[PDB]
Amino acid sequence: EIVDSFDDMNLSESLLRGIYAYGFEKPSAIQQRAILPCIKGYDVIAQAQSGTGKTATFAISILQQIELDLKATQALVLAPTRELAQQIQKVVMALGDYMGASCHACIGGTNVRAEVQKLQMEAPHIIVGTPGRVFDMLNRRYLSPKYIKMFVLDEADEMLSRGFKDQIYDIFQKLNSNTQVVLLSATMPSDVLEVTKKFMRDPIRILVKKEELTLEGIRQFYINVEREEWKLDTLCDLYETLTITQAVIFINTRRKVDWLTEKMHARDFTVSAMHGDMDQKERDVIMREFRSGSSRVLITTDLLARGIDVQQVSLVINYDLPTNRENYIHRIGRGGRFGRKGVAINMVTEEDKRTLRDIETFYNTSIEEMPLNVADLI
RNA sequence: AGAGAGAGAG
Ligand SMILES: COc1ccc([C@@]23Oc4cc(OC)cc(OC)c4[C@]2(O)[C@H](O)[C@H](C(=O)N(C)C)[C@H]3c2ccccc2)cc1
Ligand SMILES: Nc1ncnc2c1ncn2[C@@H]1O[C@H](COP(=O)(O)OP(=O)(O)NP(=O)(O)O)[C@@H](O)[C@H]1O
Ligand SMILES: [Mg+2]
Repeated sequence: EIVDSFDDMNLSESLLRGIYAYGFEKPSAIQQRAILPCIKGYDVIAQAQSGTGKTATFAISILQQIELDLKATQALVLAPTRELAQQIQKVVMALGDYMGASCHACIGGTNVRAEVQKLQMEAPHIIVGTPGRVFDMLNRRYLSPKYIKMFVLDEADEMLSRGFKDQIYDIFQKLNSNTQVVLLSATMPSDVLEVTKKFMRDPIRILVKKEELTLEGIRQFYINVEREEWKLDTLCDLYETLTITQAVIFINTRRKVDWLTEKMHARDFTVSAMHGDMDQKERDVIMREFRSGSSRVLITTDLLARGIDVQQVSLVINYDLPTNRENYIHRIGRGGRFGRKGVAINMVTEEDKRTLRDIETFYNTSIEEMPLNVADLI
């Protein structure tokens, strides 16, 4: 079961070289548990707390299985958003730096002609993509399922949700029967675990009790606002705390992201906005500026709730409380990456603290009123 | 279911 060193995982020498060149020294808890079953070829359901290294868990496993002399697509990774798929593609490339493995990002919003040209020239070893564009390229037969032996759903419970399950099933239908299936997520509700019985062969389940999901290093607070109409002034009062670090402010609708961004611009606050109705070129610019520290404060929808890794984020503001319990863990998990200290602030009206209490009891976690000392916890 | 949030091309 447990293996506490990358040197003890029978990895290729050049793969191990890429891990160490990337900055990793010891495998995290989930890497100690899940990499070997995945490399062995078992179907695996791998759950672990936010920010504990689930990407490299499947990235290392995929890279170790690739036949580099076989110029065909051998592994397919799906993610719910374009920004996450792009982030994963970069991690795979960095860990495979000394291997000569090809990994291509297959996502909506990018130039179709250029991608078709590339795919027809050479079949990448690894595809990381979003379901729409991947299915499109399968349908056009510019991607071939012929040699795909590994199929990974990151954020798997979102990939099996109401809007994604049919998309995943249409892709799975084009895959060979013997394809290995690996699922990863911070959250794995029992209804999701049930449906995995339809397409996974007695998988290895590496699970986490929901009452043990919250990270000790992320202090959760609430701010009484009483009325929705005072949230704007409360956020502006927090601004100089938001900019100590980098902060993400979560909003439940695209429309309100635009509303809040303009209100804060009108008061001369420097903030960036992010949601799915922006052009992909706009989305890429905003994400790049945030990753580089050029912009410190991001107002966004749940587009960025899952998987996005920006080490410098240590503050998450739930301006709107999430209507999905599982989504709460993902949102606050944008801070406190890989053991770092983080803070989550929930802005709660009267009608809201009913929801906050349900969150508290779901995760067996206590969310106290925000202290005046909070700028020092950043 | 739907809404919300995402998720091909044109
Ligand atoms: C012929 O090749 C196709 C390729 C993709 C699609 C789609 O991909 C997207 C992606 C989207 O990002 C904005 C929007 C969208 O529609 C608004 C679509 C779709 O057209 C539509 O929603 C499809 C869907 O889920 N249906 C029918 C219940 C979806 C889909 C994705 C993956 C696998 C199957 C289907 C449709 C056809
Ligand atoms: N073994 C490791 N040693 C050091 N840093 C690591 C290691 N594994 C992962 N990390 C870093 O930890 C951060 C979080 O990794 P990531 O793969 O995004 O976690 P995650 O479990 O997928 N988070 P999430 O999807 O939001 O639940 C990244 O900055 C990684 O580079
Ligand atoms: Mg992740």
